[PDB]
Amino acid sequence: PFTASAQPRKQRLSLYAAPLHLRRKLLNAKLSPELQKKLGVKRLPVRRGDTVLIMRGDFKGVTGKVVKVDLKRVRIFVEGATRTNSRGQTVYYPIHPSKVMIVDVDLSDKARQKLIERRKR
Amino acid sequence: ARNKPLGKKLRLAAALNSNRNPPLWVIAKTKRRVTRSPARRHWRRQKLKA
Amino acid sequence: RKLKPKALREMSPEERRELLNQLRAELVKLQTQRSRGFVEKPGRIRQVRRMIARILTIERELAKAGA
Amino acid sequence: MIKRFVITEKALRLAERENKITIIVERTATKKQIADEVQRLYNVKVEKVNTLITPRGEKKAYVKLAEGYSAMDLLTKLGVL
RNA sequence: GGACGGGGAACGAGCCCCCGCGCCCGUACCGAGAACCGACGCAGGUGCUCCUGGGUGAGAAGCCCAAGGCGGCUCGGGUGAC
RNA sequence: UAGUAGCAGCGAAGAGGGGUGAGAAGCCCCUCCGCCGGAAAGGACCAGGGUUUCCUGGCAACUUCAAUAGGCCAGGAGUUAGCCGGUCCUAAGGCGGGGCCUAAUAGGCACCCGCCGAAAGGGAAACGGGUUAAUAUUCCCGUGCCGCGGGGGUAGGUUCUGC
RNA sequence: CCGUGAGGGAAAGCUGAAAAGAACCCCGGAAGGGGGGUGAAAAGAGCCUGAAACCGGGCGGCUACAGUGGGGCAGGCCCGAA
RNA sequence: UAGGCAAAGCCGCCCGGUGGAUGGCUCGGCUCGGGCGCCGAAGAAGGGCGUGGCAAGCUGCGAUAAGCCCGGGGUAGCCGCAGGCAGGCUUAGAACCCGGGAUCCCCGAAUGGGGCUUCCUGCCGGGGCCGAAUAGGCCCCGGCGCCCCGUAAGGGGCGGGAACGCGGGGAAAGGAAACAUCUUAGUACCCGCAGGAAGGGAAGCCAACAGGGACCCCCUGAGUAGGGGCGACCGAAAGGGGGAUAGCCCAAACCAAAUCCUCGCGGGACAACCGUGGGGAGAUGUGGGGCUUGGGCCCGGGCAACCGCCGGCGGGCGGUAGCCGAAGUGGGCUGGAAUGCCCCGCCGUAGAGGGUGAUAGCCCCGUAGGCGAAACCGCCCGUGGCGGAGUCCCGGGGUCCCGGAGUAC
Ligand SMILES: [Mg+2]
Ligand SMILES: [Mg+2]
Ligand SMILES: [Mg+2]
Ligand SMILES: [Mg+2]
Ligand SMILES: [Mg+2]
Ligand SMILES: [Mg+2]
Ligand SMILES: [Mg+2]
Ligand SMILES: [Mg+2]
Ligand SMILES: [Mg+2]
Ligand SMILES: [Mg+2]
Ligand SMILES: [Mg+2]
Ligand SMILES: [Mg+2]
Ligand SMILES: [Mg+2]
Ligand SMILES: [Mg+2]
Ligand SMILES: [Mg+2]
Ligand SMILES: [Mg+2]
Ligand SMILES: [Mg+2]
Ligand SMILES: [Mg+2]
Ligand SMILES: [Mg+2]
Ligand SMILES: [Mg+2]
Ligand SMILES: [Mg+2]
Ligand SMILES: [Mg+2]
Ligand SMILES: [Mg+2]
Ligand SMILES: [Mg+2]
Ligand SMILES: [Mg+2]
Ligand SMILES: [Mg+2]
Ligand SMILES: [Mg+2]
Ligand SMILES: [Mg+2]
Ligand SMILES: [Mg+2]
Ligand SMILES: [Mg+2]
Ligand SMILES: [Mg+2]
Ligand SMILES: [Mg+2]
Repeated sequence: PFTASAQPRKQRLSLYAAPLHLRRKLLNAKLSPELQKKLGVKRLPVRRGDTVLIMRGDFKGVTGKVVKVDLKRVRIFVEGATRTNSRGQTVYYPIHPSKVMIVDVDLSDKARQKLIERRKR
Repeated sequence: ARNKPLGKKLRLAAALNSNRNPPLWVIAKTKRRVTRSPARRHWRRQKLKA
Repeated sequence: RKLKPKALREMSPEERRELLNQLRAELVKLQTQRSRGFVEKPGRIRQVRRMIARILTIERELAKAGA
Repeated sequence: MIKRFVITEKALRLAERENKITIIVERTATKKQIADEVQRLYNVKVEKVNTLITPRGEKKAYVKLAEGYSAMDLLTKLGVL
């Protein structure tokens, strides 16, 4: 459950050895001020189908849909944050979730609504 | 030997099954980090004590 | 889609036996292709094996429940 | 008890010329058990069973079917060919 | 295998015809001047352990030649001083 | 040191022509020349080795040189038994339980009981031909044998014994 | 992995923010080389930095009638931007 | 005469090749502190072999084989190390984590018997197959170890574990400037046997006429007394200060079967126990009584009697997953990219620490702080059920009986 130790070696070992259900917590991204008043929560784990605004990096200011989430890498792919390889294919830049802000929420999942009510309280 | 006991033969079978390098797709999957196997041996050089 | 443990429990023993026989035959055919180097659906052998394990698990539970 | 069929060049030649199917079975299976299993599963008659253990530790059985059943037809029916 | 004894049944053979069953493990290849041991594809050791045609000959000696194998005791060429 | 020593000595060695190939003294085919022939060499085979076997492909490394070769590398394949061996028996000997000994044991063993101990001793029964890239007394064809059990016939028996 | 065995036993970490892991053209039998690309940087998968010994090339000084290294003085050639 | 002018060779710098130092990094080590603490015939630990679509090793797993089922947590992704090619699984709730189950090859205490090959093989009982057969043969499943306890049914021991604990056997090297007594050392090591701790523990004590008051461990007494080729060297105890605190039973006197165990049936919180019947133990004494504030024995008085067995029900707390948790991603600059610089804000019970494209209180995880469990486990509290021969408290009387043997010596 992520160590309580203050030692950097144990903090990092917790991060790299975290099982999948803990790695989900690293997907949290801040909600936009508009969504914060509508939903009443400040953060949600990024989900495929959400729409995020990128706040840092080369694609800063680009808004797009999340197309894929990698729990192992703790990275997300966002429409628009792309480039082409030498063979002409379109590839996605892996963006850390702490660098994006969620501007539209995908709420078609009933299980996701339970998380919102828990944090709204 | 021509006349083998089965127990010895099955230990020889295990060594025969394990004597091979990692597949080429393993080399690709690990970015060339895994290229050798400790079970790789040559019948003339590394002797089993079977 | 794939047969869930709930649906397997509602089956009569005869249907479970017949399903088990089909899977073991399918596994024999698939392992033959694997030895020949080419498998039509490379992800299928794993699901057949776990399905067989599922049926055998429910079989043991149902016997124990009456025991 | 049957793990798979053998469909090599030698095995297919023995199917056509000698009415034999070649199978890999569990290493502890005996000729009696192999003959019973083949008859029960495939509804054929077994004339005799020859067995060997391969250098990779697997038991292989050359199973000769009686003179009313076709080894080639059985392999086709099973869809292993 | 035979004989010498004891007990039992009413059937019944070592002869002729006919029927059935025979599990399990080994089985490739080298077996050595490169597949064994000697750190080696090592002139050693293990195993020449067992077998071998014709001529000459006392000879399973040497020499020459079969059957059969080899030119892989895994550098090549030139020169023709010491 | 140094592009130096060694890659000689132990009684065989190559050559011509053709093919393959980017490339050939060296790989493949023929011809010529040689060595072994009671064998550093042909036939068989135990232990040991353990896939080195066979097929296809290959040449970064490996082979005292080269290589298109390979016991090397990659991919695939291959070992079929009532009668061949083990298995059975005991040998010299050994192990276990009991018992006796021991501070004690995983240490000892005269005793009792059991078992193990030979792929060269004893010991049931298979030979010839053909087949595969690679197995062959194992597969296939033909002709048999052994053990155990059964059916029929026969001799014989049915108080008593065959001639 | 070594020893029959009791036992004994190494070496070996690091692309990049992201594979964007090098398209395409020419040469080579091939490993590969040249051109041209990616990246802030080749950091090029033999991947951070990349010292010395050592070897190659360039440059400065010497070099076949003169016996070697170190120090001082005087001089020649060469460098002397910060 | 010197220069153009140069062989092989020498020195220095630059570039390149080789090499892998240095520097930075760190999911590794080490030391210290705290916790927690046994597993195995219900077949362990350890080992062999197998197991993935492409899979050699490691890791996991066991023919149901990187896995099967149920529940809780966790929601949208997943298919270990391990960044590839495929194909799938998953919103009918997966992956993942926690609890409980299932499966669990061969060898292994290994336990039918063997075992020169982790494999082979016997008998009995049941089942299947080949077969004309009910013969014969083959195969599958179960039982079959030794030594013991028990009337029997039944039950026990065996093997493992990093160190620690208890009993026994038991050196030398070295030191003494040689060396033998001695020391090293009751050490190394060996053999046996336990527990989560072990061992010790309740005065035939210590003291000195003043008094302590079971035991173990820590500090001291103390390198004191004492032992010793009185050499090297070895070495207490009582007492004092602390940690912690706890006291009882068997036998016997006296009574004499009033006793215990097991099974069937009825009752009884799934128990103890009660009623009844059978079996076993028991006069070579079960049981009652008794334990220095000695007891037995006799008389009287009193309940605050005393002593023991069961662990059901309710409640609480804790452990084994988790959930919530403040405050900038503000303007400009540099930059591939800011967490940096300049300017402006804000939180703080939170400025422990980590991550994020360079250095972040306010981007994210977290932190201060708060909450939480279907299931399993542990601790505490309240309540409940039951048994005994008054065994309990106080006084008097006793002068009779008991008070541990190859022991003390
Ligand atoms: Mg060798
Ligand atoms: Mg066989
Ligand atoms: Mg052969
Ligand atoms: Mg040689
Ligand atoms: Mg000839
Ligand atoms: Mg020469
Ligand atoms: Mg020379
Ligand atoms: Mg000669
Ligand atoms: Mg030659
Ligand atoms: Mg000759
Ligand atoms: Mg001769
Ligand atoms: Mg020979
Ligand atoms: Mg070959
Ligand atoms: Mg070949
Ligand atoms: Mg090979
Ligand atoms: Mg024997
Ligand atoms: Mg052959
Ligand atoms: Mg570098
Ligand atoms: Mg200057
Ligand atoms: Mg020069
Ligand atoms: Mg295990
Ligand atoms: Mg056994
Ligand atoms: Mg023990
Ligand atoms: Mg010392
Ligand atoms: Mg001394
Ligand atoms: Mg001395
Ligand atoms: Mg204690
Ligand atoms: Mg104790
Ligand atoms: Mg002492
Ligand atoms: Mg009594
Ligand atoms: Mg939170
Ligand atoms: Mg926060």
